[PDB]
Amino acid sequence: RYHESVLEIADIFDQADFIQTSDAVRQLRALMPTLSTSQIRHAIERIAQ
Amino acid sequence: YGAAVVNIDLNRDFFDTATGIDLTKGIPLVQDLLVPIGVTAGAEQSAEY
Amino acid sequence: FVPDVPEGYVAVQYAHRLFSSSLANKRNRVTYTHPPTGMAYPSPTGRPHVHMTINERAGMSKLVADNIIASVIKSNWVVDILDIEYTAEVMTPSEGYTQHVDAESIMTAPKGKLFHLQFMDGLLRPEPSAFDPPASGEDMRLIYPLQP
Amino acid sequence: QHVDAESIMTAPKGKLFHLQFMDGLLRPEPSAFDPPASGEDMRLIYPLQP
Amino acid sequence: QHVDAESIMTAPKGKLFHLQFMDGLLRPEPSAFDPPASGEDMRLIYPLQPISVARSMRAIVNHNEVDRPRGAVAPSSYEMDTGTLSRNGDLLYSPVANG
Amino acid sequence: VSGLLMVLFKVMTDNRLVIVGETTTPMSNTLSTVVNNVLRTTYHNNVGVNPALLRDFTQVNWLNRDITNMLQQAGTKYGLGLTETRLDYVRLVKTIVGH
Amino acid sequence: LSDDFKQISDPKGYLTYSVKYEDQFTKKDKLRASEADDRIVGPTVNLFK
Repeated sequence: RYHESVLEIADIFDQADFIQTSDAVRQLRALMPTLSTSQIRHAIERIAQ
Repeated sequence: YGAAVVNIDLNRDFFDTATGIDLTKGIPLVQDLLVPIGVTAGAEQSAEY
Repeated sequence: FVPDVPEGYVAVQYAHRLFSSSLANKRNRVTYTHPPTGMAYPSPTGRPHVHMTINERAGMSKLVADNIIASVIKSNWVVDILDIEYTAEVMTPSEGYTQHVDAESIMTAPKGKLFHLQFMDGLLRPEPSAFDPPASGEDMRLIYPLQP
Repeated sequence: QHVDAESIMTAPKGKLFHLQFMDGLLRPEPSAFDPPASGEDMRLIYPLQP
Repeated sequence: QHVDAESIMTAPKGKLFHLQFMDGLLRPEPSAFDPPASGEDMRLIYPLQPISVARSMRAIVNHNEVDRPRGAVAPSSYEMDTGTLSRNGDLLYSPVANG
Repeated sequence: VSGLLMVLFKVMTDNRLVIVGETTTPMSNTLSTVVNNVLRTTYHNNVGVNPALLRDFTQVNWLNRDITNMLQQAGTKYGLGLTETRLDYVRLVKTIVGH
Repeated sequence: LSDDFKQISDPKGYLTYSVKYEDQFTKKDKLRASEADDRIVGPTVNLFK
C-alpha cells in the first residue's frame, strides 16, 4: 500500500539558487535505454557533431 | 472550409535537419545518438524518438 | 476509437505454455488451452472469448501467431499487443490508406522498430447517394489504437 | 470439382449440380512428432439427405 | 557399419571395435491400415555398460498425445549456471542458498 | 591412452591469454526481455551455444518448460558477460574484465 | 623477458556440443527472431533446432 512518485527538489529546498531543473528531466531519462559508458560517449560525440 | 484536421506539430522549419531532427512522421527522430555499439543501428528505430 | 472488450471475455496473458501441438481429428493442430477451464481447443473456431494480452512477441512461432489471429477472426478473440511502438499518421477520407499492414507484419516486426500506422478520420465523409447500389458485403477492420 | 456458392445461389432451377464428397475414414494419421499445419479445412455446402 | 560376430570372437585383444546403436525413440509410426511387414529385426551384440554417457539432451521434439516424449533428456542445471569468478580465480557455481 | 595423454598435454600447455574480442552493446529496447535479463551490457559477437538461451525461444514446449524451471531455481542463474570490471588506480581506465 | 603466453580473442573451449538431428523431423532452413535477439540467441536456437 504505497504510491511511488517523482518529487522535485524545489518542493523541499526553499533556496532557489541551488535548484535548476524539474521532474521533467527524470521523465525524459526514464524514456532512455540503459547506457554503457561507451554509448554515452557516443551520444556526446554525436551531439558535438 | 474542408479542413479535416488542424494539428499542432513541432516546427520542422525551426528544428531543421541541420539540428539532425526529422519531423516527417509526427515525432522528432535523430539518428546515431542512442545506438547499439559495435553493430549498425536499425532504421526506423524507436530510440531515435 | 478503441473498441471496448465486451462482457463475456476472459483475460489471458499470452504465454508459450498455452499454445501447443496436439493430435486432433487426424491432424497435428496448434491447440490452445484455456486456463480458466484447462480445456483444449485445437481449432481457432469455437474458442471461448479471450482478451489475450501479449506483452512480448519474442519466441512466438508463426503457426501460433497466425493461429491467434485466426482466433481473432473465427472466434472474436480480442488480442492486445503491448510490445508495439508506432507513429500514427491520421488520414482524411480522401487520401485513404497509402500503407497496407499485413497481420504477419504486426506479429513479426522487430521489437524497438517504430511501426507506422495510418488512421482514418472519416468524419468528413459525405452521405451516400440515395440511389447508389446497396453494398452486399461488409467493411471490416482489425488494427486499433490502445491509447488516444 | 468445386461448386462455388455463387452458382449454387444464382443458377436457374433445373441445373444439375455435381457435388463431391471426401470419405475421410481412410485419411492417413499424422506423424507423432511433426509440427502443426497452418490453416483449417472448411466445408460450406451439405446434403440434406443421405 | 556392421560388426560380424566372427570378428568380435576372433579378433586380437587390443582391436578397437566400433559398434553402432540406433536410438529408436523417433522412429516413425506405421499407417493404421497398412499391411504387416514380413521379417523381424534382431540385435545380437549388446553393451554391458551405459553407452550414451555424453548425452546432454534427447528428443528436442513435440508429441501430440503426451506432454513430453518418453525418455527425452533435459539439459542439466549445471550446464547453465554461469556462476562467478572467485577472487582466487577459481570458478564457482551459484550458491544454492543465502549464506 | 595416448590420445588422453596429448589432450592432457595440450591442456597442460594452454598458455592462451584472452583479450576482449569483437563485441556488441545492444540497445535494451531491441532485446526480448527474457534475453535481456540474461545479458549484461556488452557481449562477444562469438556467442557460443548454451541451452539456457533456448528459454522462451524453442518451440519444443517440454524443453522450454524444463529449462524455465531450472533457470527459475535459486541454485542457478544464466548470464552473458561482460560482468566484473577493474580500472587502474591511476589512469582510471578499464583493465581486466570478467565476461 | 619471455613469450610466456599466447594472446587470443574469442577463446575456444575444450568441450563442445555435438548434435545429431532426425532429418525427417528437422527443417534445414535457418530460423531467426528479431536481429538483435537473433545475434545472441541465434546460434543456440539453430543448434538445438
